[PDB]
Amino acid sequence: APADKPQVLASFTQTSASSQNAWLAANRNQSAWAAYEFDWSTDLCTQAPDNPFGFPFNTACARHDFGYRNYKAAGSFDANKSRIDSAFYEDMKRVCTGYTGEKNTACNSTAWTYYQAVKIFG
Repeated sequence: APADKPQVLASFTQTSASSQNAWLAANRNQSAWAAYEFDWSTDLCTQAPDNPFGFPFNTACARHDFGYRNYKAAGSFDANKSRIDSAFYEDMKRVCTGYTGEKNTACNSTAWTYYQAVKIFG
């Protein structure tokens, strides 16, 4: 892999909107990143808790899978897990800002439940 792989992986796995945006562009253009040999596999939100209101969290789940899978492959998962989990929460919260009133509260509650269901592991 290129010498800056660790730095690229870090840049894709921050809590900021700019990190998410960078990752989303790379996800649309995975082949442009072929040199890096990232694991692009994802189950979307199929292994997450129920989503009874149908909020669109798939891209949030996909970036969380990317952080987990790529840090595991590097041998440094434990040190990075918390940030990756937080980034997932932040990505879901960004979806929720598109709603008001009760649906805002419900979206944030679903986001919290999704986040806690990964935080239980450490």
